[PDB]
Amino acid sequence: DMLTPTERKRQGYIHELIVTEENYVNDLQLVTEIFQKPLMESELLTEKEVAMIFVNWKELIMCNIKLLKALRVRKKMSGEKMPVKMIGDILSAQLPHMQPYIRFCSRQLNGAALIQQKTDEAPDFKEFVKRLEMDPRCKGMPLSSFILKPMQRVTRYPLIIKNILENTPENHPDHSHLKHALEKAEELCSQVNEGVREKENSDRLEWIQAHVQCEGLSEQLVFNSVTNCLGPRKFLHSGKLYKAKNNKELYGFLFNDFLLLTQITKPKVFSPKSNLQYMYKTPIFLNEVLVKLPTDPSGDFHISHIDRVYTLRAESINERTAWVQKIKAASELYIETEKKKR
Amino acid sequence: MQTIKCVVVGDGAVGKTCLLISYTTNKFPSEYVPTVFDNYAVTVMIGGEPYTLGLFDTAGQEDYDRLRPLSYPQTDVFLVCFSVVSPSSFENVKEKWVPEITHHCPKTPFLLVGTQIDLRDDPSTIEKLAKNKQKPITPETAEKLARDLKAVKYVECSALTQKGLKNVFDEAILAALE
Repeated sequence: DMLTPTERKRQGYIHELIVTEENYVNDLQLVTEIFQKPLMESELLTEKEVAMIFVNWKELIMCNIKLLKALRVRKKMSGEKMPVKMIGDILSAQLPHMQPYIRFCSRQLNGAALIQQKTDEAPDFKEFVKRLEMDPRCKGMPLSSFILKPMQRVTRYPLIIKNILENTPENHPDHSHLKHALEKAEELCSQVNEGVREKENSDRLEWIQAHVQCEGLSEQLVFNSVTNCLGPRKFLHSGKLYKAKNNKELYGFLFNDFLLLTQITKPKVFSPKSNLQYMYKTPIFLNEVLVKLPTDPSGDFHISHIDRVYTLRAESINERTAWVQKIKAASELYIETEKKKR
Repeated sequence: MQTIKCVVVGDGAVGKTCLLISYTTNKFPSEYVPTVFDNYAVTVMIGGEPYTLGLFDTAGQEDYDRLRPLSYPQTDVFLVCFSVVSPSSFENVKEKWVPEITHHCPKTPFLLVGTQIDLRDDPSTIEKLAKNKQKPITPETAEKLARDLKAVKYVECSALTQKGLKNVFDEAILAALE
């Protein structure tokens, strides 16, 4: 060996990379064997529901088995009790094949909620799942905990690679590859993080699309689609809000291209529990709106819509300055982006 | 019996991973601190009764706002960690960590967990903080923040030494039972 504290730390972290990859891939395959197949054959869930829980678990398995095999080949090549000289080239080449994690993590939460809902609304489901978990290979952890491993794995590669890199000197043949791998691993986490954000936004828009009455607009509002010139519509904010003038009872939703005012029609912001709201006037687009407050005498929260004016009152100091903040920011960004047409 | 889900959160480098590994393996990793702690279930005896603890680490998730909450559902207790030797991690407790777990798990109790206490008396550590006009966090200062943020309580431990380690998790269990 003749390894210095630093050289030994390097090998140790490379050893940990490999052992944790073995345990990870082992756990991925365990889930398919003891949870996925039994649940699909159970007739407790529709194909749609099983897929909502496991999404593309199969792709994750294929993807990591390819990484493990390459790690094992390099380990064997390295030698019995010999130090692995290079590992970064494998990581650097493999990380880009991990796009499947974006889809999985962006949809897993809705799978967890489904499991929970089924667990509570049905004694059969809860019991069956407990029985599947009794397999000693689960080591006492439930299904919902294994579903977390893919996100945990991607968010951990940067950590492992970083520890390996920090104990790898500048002129070592593995230094550049590890610097590259670290970057790929970080970009990957970032893409998975954004994919989750983009999917949450898409789900919020789909919700609204089925709970807001947009009666006759001569165009039929499709919330989850692209805006005129800002890209896909993005949900920005909502929280009720009545006019200090006229009457009250108005719930509004702010998007990147327009502010929607509606009315809570009765016989929870978001949730599988029904609720309907009717649109107010015409959606007010941010490219033709103004926002000023009336704290310092100059008002009477004010919002101007080319040849109209809406006095609107919030609920708190935190929410008032909130709509102002967002409406103004979103509006100005719309302005700029628009100043690039014709 | 009932398996208590306990999630460890707080800034990166406050030693969350290390204290989990130290607690479950019974020895501080002399070699070189692992970066990975896989979900782990352990039965622990408390006051004559055995309980099952489900441990979850969050290292690596700190800078990804949409990934972190994915570990939160069904949590029975949170351990909000900060290194008593890192002022910034202590400040993040009230600016970042508590606001977040309160938002996602309103009815879920949490303990404020002081970390790396073995370093609080380390001359070299005291000296480097001093160059930044900073000092280590005192249990008094932590206990105050614990009351303000409405934590079930404050506890301290050292992964290296194991001082207060067992207790931290005994309290986590006790707090979840309430």
